[PDB]
Amino acid sequence: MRMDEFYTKVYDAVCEIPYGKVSTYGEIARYVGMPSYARQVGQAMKHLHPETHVPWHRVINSRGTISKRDISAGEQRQKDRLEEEGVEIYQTSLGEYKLNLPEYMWKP
DNA sequence: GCCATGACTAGTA
DNA sequence: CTACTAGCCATGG
Repeated sequence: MRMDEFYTKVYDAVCEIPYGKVSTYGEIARYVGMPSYARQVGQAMKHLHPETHVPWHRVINSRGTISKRDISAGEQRQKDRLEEEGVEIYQTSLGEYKLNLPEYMWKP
């Protein structure tokens, strides 16, 4: 499986995530038939162009929190987007954006 | 080949 | 709950 195919399938899957719901890097990786490619799913989101209509903001980590980038802008950009879709985000003693996974998890 | 990087994760302490 | 691990694997130099 070429990587250009992987990116396309990941993007396909992410576009399926319904407005107001979220999924997981690991889930999308399993959904497209590549259980060990959680990190690569992360790459796929990163490599996206900013003007994309792919809802990358709907893909969080298995712990139900927003992953931290090298910078801090992307993280913040995801929270704002999610809140704009009605997702209730709450912060942490450690300053981690977190949500109720079972409540917002997209279950195919 | 090497190695460092990095939007990950199930497991363990 | 947090923190740190091994396993993980494409990417770029």
